[PDB]
Amino acid sequence: AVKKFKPYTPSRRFMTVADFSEITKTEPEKSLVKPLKKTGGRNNQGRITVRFRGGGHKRLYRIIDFKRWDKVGIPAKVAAIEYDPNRSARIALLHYVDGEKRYIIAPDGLQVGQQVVAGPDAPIQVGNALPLRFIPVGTVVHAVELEPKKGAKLARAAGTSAQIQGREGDYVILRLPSGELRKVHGECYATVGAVGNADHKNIVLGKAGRSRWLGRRPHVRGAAMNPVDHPHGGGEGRAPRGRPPASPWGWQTKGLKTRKRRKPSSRFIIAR
Amino acid sequence: MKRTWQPNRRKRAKTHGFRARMRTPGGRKVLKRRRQKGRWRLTPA
RNA sequence: GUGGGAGAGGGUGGUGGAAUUCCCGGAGUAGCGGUGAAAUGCGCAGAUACCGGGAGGAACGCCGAUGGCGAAGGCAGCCACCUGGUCCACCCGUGACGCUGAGGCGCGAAAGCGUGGGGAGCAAACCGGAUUAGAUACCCGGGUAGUCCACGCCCUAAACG
RNA sequence: CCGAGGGUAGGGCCCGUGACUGGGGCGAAGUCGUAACAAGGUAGCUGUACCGGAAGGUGCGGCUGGA
RNA sequence: CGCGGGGUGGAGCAGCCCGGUAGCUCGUCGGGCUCAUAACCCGAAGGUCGUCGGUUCAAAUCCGGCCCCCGCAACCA
RNA sequence: GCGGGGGGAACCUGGGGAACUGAAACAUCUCAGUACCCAGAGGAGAGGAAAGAGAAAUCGACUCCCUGAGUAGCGGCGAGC
RNA sequence: CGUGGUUCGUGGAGCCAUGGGGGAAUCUGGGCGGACCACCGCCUAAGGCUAAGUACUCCGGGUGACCGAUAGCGCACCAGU
RNA sequence: GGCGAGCUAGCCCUGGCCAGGGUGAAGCUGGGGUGAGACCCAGUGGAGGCCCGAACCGGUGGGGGAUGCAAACCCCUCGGA
RNA sequence: UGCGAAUGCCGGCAUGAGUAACGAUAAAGAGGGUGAGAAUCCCUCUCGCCGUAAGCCCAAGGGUUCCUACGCAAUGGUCGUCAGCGUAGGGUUAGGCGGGACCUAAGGUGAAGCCGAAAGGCGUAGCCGAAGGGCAGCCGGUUAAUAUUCCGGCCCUUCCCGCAGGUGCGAUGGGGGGACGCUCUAGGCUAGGGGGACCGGAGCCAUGGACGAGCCCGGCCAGAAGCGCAGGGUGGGAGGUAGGCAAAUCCGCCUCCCAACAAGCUCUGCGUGGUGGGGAAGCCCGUACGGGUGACAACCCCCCGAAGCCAGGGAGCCAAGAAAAGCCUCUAAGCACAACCUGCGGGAACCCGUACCGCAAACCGACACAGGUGGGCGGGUGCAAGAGCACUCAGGCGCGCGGGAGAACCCUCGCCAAGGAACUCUGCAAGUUGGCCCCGUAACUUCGGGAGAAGGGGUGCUCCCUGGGGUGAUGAGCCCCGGGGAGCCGCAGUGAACAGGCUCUGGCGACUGUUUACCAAAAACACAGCUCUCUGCGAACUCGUAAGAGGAGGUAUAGGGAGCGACGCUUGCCCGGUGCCGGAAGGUCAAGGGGAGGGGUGCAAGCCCCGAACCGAAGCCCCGGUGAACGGCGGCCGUAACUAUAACGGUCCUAAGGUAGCGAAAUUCCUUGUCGGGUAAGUUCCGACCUGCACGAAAAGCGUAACGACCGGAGCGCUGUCUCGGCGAGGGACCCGGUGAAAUUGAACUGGCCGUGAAGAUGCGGCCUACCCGUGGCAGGACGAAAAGACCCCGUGGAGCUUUACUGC
RNA sequence: CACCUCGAUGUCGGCUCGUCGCAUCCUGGGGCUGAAGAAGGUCCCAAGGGUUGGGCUGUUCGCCCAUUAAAGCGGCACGCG
Ligand SMILES: [Mg+2]
Ligand SMILES: [Mg+2]
Ligand SMILES: [Mg+2]
Ligand SMILES: [Mg+2]
Ligand SMILES: [Mg+2]
Ligand SMILES: [Mg+2]
Ligand SMILES: [Mg+2]
Ligand SMILES: [Mg+2]
Ligand SMILES: [Mg+2]
Ligand SMILES: [Mg+2]
Ligand SMILES: [Mg+2]
Ligand SMILES: [Mg+2]
Ligand SMILES: [Mg+2]
Ligand SMILES: [Mg+2]
Ligand SMILES: [Mg+2]
Ligand SMILES: [Mg+2]
Ligand SMILES: [Mg+2]
Ligand SMILES: [Mg+2]
Ligand SMILES: [Mg+2]
Ligand SMILES: [Mg+2]
Ligand SMILES: [Mg+2]
Ligand SMILES: [Mg+2]
Ligand SMILES: [Mg+2]
Ligand SMILES: [Mg+2]
Ligand SMILES: [Mg+2]
Ligand SMILES: [Mg+2]
Ligand SMILES: [Mg+2]
Ligand SMILES: [Mg+2]
Ligand SMILES: [Mg+2]
Ligand SMILES: [Mg+2]
Ligand SMILES: [Mg+2]
Ligand SMILES: [Mg+2]
Ligand SMILES: [Mg+2]
Ligand SMILES: [Mg+2]
Ligand SMILES: [Mg+2]
Ligand SMILES: [Mg+2]
Ligand SMILES: [Mg+2]
Ligand SMILES: [Mg+2]
Ligand SMILES: [Mg+2]
Ligand SMILES: [Mg+2]
Ligand SMILES: [Mg+2]
Ligand SMILES: [Mg+2]
Ligand SMILES: [Mg+2]
Ligand SMILES: [Mg+2]
Ligand SMILES: [Mg+2]
Ligand SMILES: [Mg+2]
Ligand SMILES: [Mg+2]
Ligand SMILES: [Mg+2]
Ligand SMILES: [Mg+2]
Ligand SMILES: [Mg+2]
Ligand SMILES: [Mg+2]
Ligand SMILES: [Mg+2]
Ligand SMILES: [Mg+2]
Ligand SMILES: [Mg+2]
Ligand SMILES: [Mg+2]
Ligand SMILES: [Mg+2]
Ligand SMILES: [Mg+2]
Ligand SMILES: [Mg+2]
Ligand SMILES: [Mg+2]
Ligand SMILES: [Mg+2]
Ligand SMILES: [Mg+2]
Ligand SMILES: [Mg+2]
Ligand SMILES: [Mg+2]
Ligand SMILES: [Mg+2]
Ligand SMILES: [Mg+2]
Ligand SMILES: [Mg+2]
Ligand SMILES: [Mg+2]
Ligand SMILES: [Mg+2]
Ligand SMILES: [Mg+2]
Ligand SMILES: [Mg+2]
Ligand SMILES: [Mg+2]
Ligand SMILES: [Mg+2]
Ligand SMILES: [Mg+2]
Ligand SMILES: [Mg+2]
Ligand SMILES: [Mg+2]
Ligand SMILES: [Mg+2]
Ligand SMILES: [Mg+2]
Ligand SMILES: [Mg+2]
Ligand SMILES: [Mg+2]
Ligand SMILES: [Mg+2]
Ligand SMILES: [Mg+2]
Ligand SMILES: [Mg+2]
Ligand SMILES: [Mg+2]
Ligand SMILES: [Mg+2]
Ligand SMILES: [Mg+2]
Ligand SMILES: [Mg+2]
Ligand SMILES: [Mg+2]
Ligand SMILES: [Mg+2]
Ligand SMILES: [Mg+2]
Ligand SMILES: [Mg+2]
Ligand SMILES: [Mg+2]
Ligand SMILES: [Mg+2]
Ligand SMILES: [Mg+2]
Ligand SMILES: [Mg+2]
Ligand SMILES: [Mg+2]
Ligand SMILES: [Mg+2]
Ligand SMILES: [Mg+2]
Ligand SMILES: [Mg+2]
Ligand SMILES: [Mg+2]
Ligand SMILES: [Mg+2]
Ligand SMILES: [Mg+2]
Ligand SMILES: [Mg+2]
Ligand SMILES: [Mg+2]
Ligand SMILES: [Mg+2]
Ligand SMILES: [Mg+2]
Ligand SMILES: [Mg+2]
Ligand SMILES: [Mg+2]
Ligand SMILES: [Mg+2]
Ligand SMILES: [Mg+2]
Ligand SMILES: [Mg+2]
Ligand SMILES: [Mg+2]
Ligand SMILES: [Mg+2]
Ligand SMILES: [Mg+2]
Ligand SMILES: [Mg+2]
Ligand SMILES: [Mg+2]
Ligand SMILES: [Mg+2]
Ligand SMILES: [Mg+2]
Ligand SMILES: [Mg+2]
Ligand SMILES: [Mg+2]
Ligand SMILES: [Mg+2]
Ligand SMILES: [Mg+2]
Ligand SMILES: [Mg+2]
Ligand SMILES: [Mg+2]
Ligand SMILES: [Mg+2]
Ligand SMILES: [Mg+2]
Ligand SMILES: [Mg+2]
Ligand SMILES: [Mg+2]
Ligand SMILES: [Mg+2]
Ligand SMILES: [Mg+2]
Ligand SMILES: [Mg+2]
Ligand SMILES: [Mg+2]
Ligand SMILES: [Mg+2]
Ligand SMILES: [Mg+2]
Ligand SMILES: [Mg+2]
Ligand SMILES: [Mg+2]
Ligand SMILES: [Mg+2]
Ligand SMILES: [Mg+2]
Ligand SMILES: [Mg+2]
Ligand SMILES: [Mg+2]
Ligand SMILES: [Mg+2]
Ligand SMILES: [Mg+2]
Ligand SMILES: [Mg+2]
Ligand SMILES: [Mg+2]
Ligand SMILES: [Mg+2]
Ligand SMILES: [Mg+2]
Ligand SMILES: [Mg+2]
Ligand SMILES: [Mg+2]
Ligand SMILES: [Mg+2]
Ligand SMILES: [Mg+2]
Ligand SMILES: [Mg+2]
Ligand SMILES: [Mg+2]
Ligand SMILES: [Mg+2]
Ligand SMILES: [Mg+2]
Ligand SMILES: [Mg+2]
Ligand SMILES: [Mg+2]
Ligand SMILES: [Mg+2]
Ligand SMILES: [Mg+2]
Ligand SMILES: [Mg+2]
Ligand SMILES: [Mg+2]
Ligand SMILES: [Mg+2]
Ligand SMILES: [Mg+2]
Ligand SMILES: [Mg+2]
Ligand SMILES: [Mg+2]
Ligand SMILES: [Mg+2]
Ligand SMILES: [Mg+2]
Repeated sequence: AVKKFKPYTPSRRFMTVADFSEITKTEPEKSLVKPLKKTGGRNNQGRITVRFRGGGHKRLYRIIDFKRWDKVGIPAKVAAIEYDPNRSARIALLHYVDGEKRYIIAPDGLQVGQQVVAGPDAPIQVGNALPLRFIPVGTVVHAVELEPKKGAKLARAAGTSAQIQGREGDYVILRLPSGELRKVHGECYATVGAVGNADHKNIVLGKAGRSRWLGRRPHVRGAAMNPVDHPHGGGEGRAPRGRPPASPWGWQTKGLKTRKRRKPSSRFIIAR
Repeated sequence: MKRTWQPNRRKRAKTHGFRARMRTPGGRKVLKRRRQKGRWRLTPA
């Protein structure tokens, strides 16, 4: 993985590019493609609600299958492994024997030419989606539903996975990529394997402009503002925080726990 | 050097135009005011 | 060559039990820990001791030896796959095809280093309690790198027979 | 044409010397402690690593040139 | 000059608020243990409280002055 | 089928509703239910025929003027209302 | 309970209104006379309409110890130009 | 209470532009090397917030201007390209 | 109801003043014309300027400025007979160009729906919305003024109707397609260009020579089908079928069978093509402008050659690169005497734009303003290349005051004896250097760099010989890249123009980048990268009362907040205080619950009111954790066998007493510390010492190659920076003619000194000096002008900002 | 000290241009000397003229280099924007 560069420019000395040898799709994408409305971090008022976004390459959205429980029993060949710009992971193209095509988010180890299937059936094998209740305790899995029929939510980022630690009633205990320990419903689908392209986290952006390609505009320290602008704005040189460290909106940014206390989901959580 | 006024006919009718004014309650009162004064033109040409 | 052996010899993947720690449940009360003796620490916010469940990492008790293997460093639960050396018998083949070896190349305990991961127990550094004239130690309570894995470095040693 | 050499520029090796600074050798009776030699009063040594006025201490592994 | 704190046995510090009898550690002295020193143990001595006035019955103590000390300040110019 | 819609100087009712200022500073208080914005009505609009007044065996819908009266009271018992 | 209206700024604070909670009765029922109780009175809430007396001045008219072209409306004049 | 992003700042959609030189990454190929490799050497290749420099975008230093040509300009010089 | 003041208001008219200025230093001269009047208008000649423009074409924007006749009050910076000006008349022609009776993008709007006191916000589909997609016209002639619009020639499109032939026809539904990046790029063309000894052509022989294979001018354009050349796109057949929200024979998917190729089929570019059309120099004609001839004009070879075309071409790369219609296919109801398809034929083909300016005198800049303004074309020669530089074509301009003079002084520019930074805050500025080819090239380094390091040599023209390419026949020609040899001239050969001065050594920042539009471009911001922290997804967080939305059609390898800021080596101790984190106990605690017990009133039943214990959240208290959380990290006294110093000790305090590294520093007050270095001499600078007023480890510590219009210090080179000035050029200044401002202004008949005076007198005193009035000059004074001091205070004036100020939200 | 000036009297240093004072740095003339000569010392007269070039610093000033007859001190809004 991880292409390096001789330093024939500054920032080429440190830059590091993804390895694309897993990818069979050359450029084009299957016309399960659809267009992406780039926000600029602006909401339906014209208002920036998320700072320092915008710019960056045009992208087509590849529509991807986060419920596998339509095609229950219908297998599919893995046609291609492709590049998807909207996610850390890679998408794998599936040709169903149905004749239908879907994109799956591509698991680690999954080969072009494999058969895949999803349902209460199905082997415990990489690619296969099952209700969680039927996945053997201990198997590591990705793309989990949190509640049944609602779509995969957990462990979709390149290299992530989750582990089945146990059963209790209609729920199973999972260990999320966060390390949190969560009861999830047994009925929820999941698909065995880790997500992979796990070398993803070692890319070294390497120069300013490469952050600009991903649509990340420069980020400015509160420390560098004036006090109109930020709790750290002010005061001659440099200067330390002068107060417990804050966000621009003034809440504390070291340690202050922000999850709502009375969330109903708390009955189903056990950890960090 | 580049000055403030850079006329473009679409922008103008899109902005101070008559239909523009009538959409917003704010703008209808501009018409109401301009009429009551006897402005020969309720709106830029 | 042929036929046979013994072996913690190496690499990869699996896998088992004991224990430690932490958590959950139970029962249960006034101390536990620790030492030369203590104190720090822990404990009525229910500790220790006891039982049930769970999680996680490391190391493999008896066998075990004054034993075996490897060139050396080293190598110890069990299973399979790949794989090195080695010895015995038969006396079949080649016909000196040998020894050694400056350079070269490769391997090389521990600690250390980089990038990830993993982190139970241990434990440099560090903190605290004792001791002492002092105690930057020895004993006690804590405790972070590290110890563990992958990849890549470092090349050292009472690397000793 | 070549040519002694002079000039101009840039390299290399060597010697001398330099505020200061690093250790080292030596020097009849200085100061601090006691690490080692006798379980040297914590067996000693050891590669390394961290720490500490100083000898050293501690960790990990090794040696017996110790019990 | 300004403001706040201080000055007490040989050293370093309490005591000063709140008037009446100066304490602590080290040091010093005499003894003990040791072959001896150090550690350790049993005894002891040592200060008029910077200085001069004042207040009171009584002043290290409360007040004033002078004297040294430590800290802070000296900006717009 | 019938209606609605939009406009109108000011005036009117209703929904909302400031500050400067005053208090010789300023928060309650004042400015003021003002300015203003919005809805609606009309030539007017509102209100109206007592579950009223309030000390007299009292008066009789509502509106408007005079008066009661700067009274009764209200009030960082201040400014002032 | 929370507020608004009233002269009433939490005051002894009723009355009228009502965002929230609980939540009746039909004359022997209910509301009110300034906390509350008695007595003695007043009135009949939770449906609706209702001229006139009132406000205004785009508009027409009549008057002025109103102006007379720097005044009087911003405009006496092809000015909201 | 309104009017403004025809200036300026950011973003969104959709187009356009960047003379000409220079340097020579990876890769590929070949050759060497090895037990196999790492690797080395060539040729090829044509990377880069890479170099020089117009257009274009700037605005570094100096001079001039200062009732200006100009309510920010002109000359020389200079940065990115 | 009386004005002299309010930097008053409105108007008028003065002063300054015939002063400054008349708007790029590209530049003018003369002859003729016209007219009342001519530097300024017209025409000729000559001269100068632009030429990747200062020429031409398009889009904005402007809106009659267009063409012409008559005209000069005003507008025009002068003049005006002219005009972008007055009056009047004329002038813009489209089925094919642009836009609309087509599509969708952001966004807007919005049946459904959702929210909101009202106003109104939101929102699926739909709809609107283009400089994107789709769509059929090319060449030439004509007008004073329009032309892909009129005309001429040659082509084409859609609707309607009919004929013929074909076929299950049929859609807003299903499917295909449309349909996509960046960089590099092949082959073949085309635009465009150069050359020709070949073809066509009026003429020309000057001034010494040339009647010549002389000079000069020109040698094309458009074109259906067909046909060539180059390219684009694309498999064909069968069987199965559960997917494409109905149904499909379509598409998808599995199987088999032939092609693997453009072979075919199709589509586009280019070439050729029936026909049509242009067609120079020169001479002549009166225009203000064009027209005749040249003429039956010629109309052809060679070469260069796109960034354009063939086009959806190819390759590589990561940052992964619109949509919908047109279009084709499939079927659906339906209809199959319909319908659709193909061909041909007749008809039918609407609205708006169309003048003119358009890098500017017509747009944005109050101006005929040296500013700003998107797209295309942009010729030739030379210089390595080029859109660069110089000169030039076509074409366009000499900038709407002029004439003279030849002072100071100013600006822009040229040169300079000897010296060479002595100048100065500083080499500021200006010099030097400068393009290409070759030789050559250090520390250090992250191995790329540093590097154009540095320092050098070459460079023109002539003749001779000779190598490789491209296109052509392997050939010549033409074109490209060279190699060797002998010579020639000058001061000089990148002969003009465009074109780095270099080195050593610190600080800061890693780097390219960003910024205070208009006094700061930096050491500030950003930046990859490191840490902490939050967030399990209807995520945290942000905007909104809400609905909604961003986050994100993302999911912990993700998202938010914060600090630090490549990289290297590192980042110590303190948890007492504050913050955050944990803690089911205990303490305190609001409403509420609870009512012991009390009260008002009533004859009483009762109504009414207080009300203790107790039970009651969060919060705080309390217990503990926490340092890339806010932050903090001692004092006095002694002590070594010279002295000094103090490894050592004592004692007070603390939550703990600053580790490594660094240190008179972007920090050091004393201070120009002391020593060393560089200098003849060094408050700066470099190195070092440590007595750090008052460094110190993610408001990071100490370093670091490379980078920098940053800031410091030193050398070489070279200089008008200077010793120290001089001369010269042009534009102003001066004079004459034309036009003619401004701030300012109590009035003026406005001298020096020494005094006096509200303390700095033209104005008062005393003396002295002094005929009236100007012009060019200098700036000492009128406490000169400008701006109701920006500092300072004052005001119970304001506003931005802060917090453990108060009070709220 | 707070008197003119806050409806503005621009502030250090440099440069340019000076002019004045004399408490004289030099040159001229003198007295005294603990003045042999030369060379000094000190004090008197004297303002005519003169009174250098560099290094360092923004500096005034000062220190230093090299010289000199000497390397004068003051004032003029710390002379002069
Ligand atoms: Mg909006
Ligand atoms: Mg971009
Ligand atoms: Mg930042
Ligand atoms: Mg700032
Ligand atoms: Mg703001
Ligand atoms: Mg703030
Ligand atoms: Mg701050
Ligand atoms: Mg500041
Ligand atoms: Mg600071
Ligand atoms: Mg700051
Ligand atoms: Mg978390
Ligand atoms: Mg304007
Ligand atoms: Mg437009
Ligand atoms: Mg616009
Ligand atoms: Mg009209
Ligand atoms: Mg074995
Ligand atoms: Mg044999
Ligand atoms: Mg090793
Ligand atoms: Mg190890
Ligand atoms: Mg652990
Ligand atoms: Mg300890
Ligand atoms: Mg101790
Ligand atoms: Mg332990
Ligand atoms: Mg070795
Ligand atoms: Mg020679
Ligand atoms: Mg020689
Ligand atoms: Mg030892
Ligand atoms: Mg010992
Ligand atoms: Mg010992
Ligand atoms: Mg020992
Ligand atoms: Mg040490
Ligand atoms: Mg230790
Ligand atoms: Mg060993
Ligand atoms: Mg003793
Ligand atoms: Mg006394
Ligand atoms: Mg201040
Ligand atoms: Mg109202
Ligand atoms: Mg107020
Ligand atoms: Mg007030
Ligand atoms: Mg007041
Ligand atoms: Mg006030
Ligand atoms: Mg009121
Ligand atoms: Mg009505
Ligand atoms: Mg009525
Ligand atoms: Mg009514
Ligand atoms: Mg009131
Ligand atoms: Mg009150
Ligand atoms: Mg009552
Ligand atoms: Mg009632
Ligand atoms: Mg009543
Ligand atoms: Mg009543
Ligand atoms: Mg009733
Ligand atoms: Mg009515
Ligand atoms: Mg009237
Ligand atoms: Mg008049
Ligand atoms: Mg008037
Ligand atoms: Mg009159
Ligand atoms: Mg008027
Ligand atoms: Mg904009
Ligand atoms: Mg261009
Ligand atoms: Mg390149
Ligand atoms: Mg570049
Ligand atoms: Mg450049
Ligand atoms: Mg400039
Ligand atoms: Mg005059
Ligand atoms: Mg004059
Ligand atoms: Mg003059
Ligand atoms: Mg003049
Ligand atoms: Mg002119
Ligand atoms: Mg001129
Ligand atoms: Mg040209
Ligand atoms: Mg137009
Ligand atoms: Mg105009
Ligand atoms: Mg006109
Ligand atoms: Mg005209
Ligand atoms: Mg005229
Ligand atoms: Mg005129
Ligand atoms: Mg006209
Ligand atoms: Mg036509
Ligand atoms: Mg449309
Ligand atoms: Mg809307
Ligand atoms: Mg369009
Ligand atoms: Mg178009
Ligand atoms: Mg068209
Ligand atoms: Mg034409
Ligand atoms: Mg059918
Ligand atoms: Mg052609
Ligand atoms: Mg002749
Ligand atoms: Mg030709
Ligand atoms: Mg002709
Ligand atoms: Mg392609
Ligand atoms: Mg449509
Ligand atoms: Mg036209
Ligand atoms: Mg242009
Ligand atoms: Mg023009
Ligand atoms: Mg002009
Ligand atoms: Mg212009
Ligand atoms: Mg103009
Ligand atoms: Mg621009
Ligand atoms: Mg431009
Ligand atoms: Mg060139
Ligand atoms: Mg040019
Ligand atoms: Mg000279
Ligand atoms: Mg020289
Ligand atoms: Mg310079
Ligand atoms: Mg060097
Ligand atoms: Mg060179
Ligand atoms: Mg020549
Ligand atoms: Mg050929
Ligand atoms: Mg040059
Ligand atoms: Mg250059
Ligand atoms: Mg420095
Ligand atoms: Mg920088
Ligand atoms: Mg750094
Ligand atoms: Mg650069
Ligand atoms: Mg910006
Ligand atoms: Mg900045
Ligand atoms: Mg600026
Ligand atoms: Mg500004
Ligand atoms: Mg810069
Ligand atoms: Mg600037
Ligand atoms: Mg870092
Ligand atoms: Mg909210
Ligand atoms: Mg959302
Ligand atoms: Mg989304
Ligand atoms: Mg920073
Ligand atoms: Mg730290
Ligand atoms: Mg420490
Ligand atoms: Mg703390
Ligand atoms: Mg704590
Ligand atoms: Mg704390
Ligand atoms: Mg409790
Ligand atoms: Mg209660
Ligand atoms: Mg509580
Ligand atoms: Mg605590
Ligand atoms: Mg410190
Ligand atoms: Mg220092
Ligand atoms: Mg120094
Ligand atoms: Mg400091
Ligand atoms: Mg200093
Ligand atoms: Mg010095
Ligand atoms: Mg230094
Ligand atoms: Mg820090
Ligand atoms: Mg540093
Ligand atoms: Mg810079
Ligand atoms: Mg830069
Ligand atoms: Mg000069
Ligand atoms: Mg001249
Ligand atoms: Mg006087
Ligand atoms: Mg007089
Ligand atoms: Mg008098
Ligand atoms: Mg003057
Ligand atoms: Mg004032
Ligand atoms: Mg105030
Ligand atoms: Mg005064
Ligand atoms: Mg003043
Ligand atoms: Mg003045
Ligand atoms: Mg004298
Ligand atoms: Mg003598
Ligand atoms: Mg004199
Ligand atoms: Mg200097
Ligand atoms: Mg000084
Ligand atoms: Mg003075
Ligand atoms: Mg002065
Ligand atoms: Mg000045």
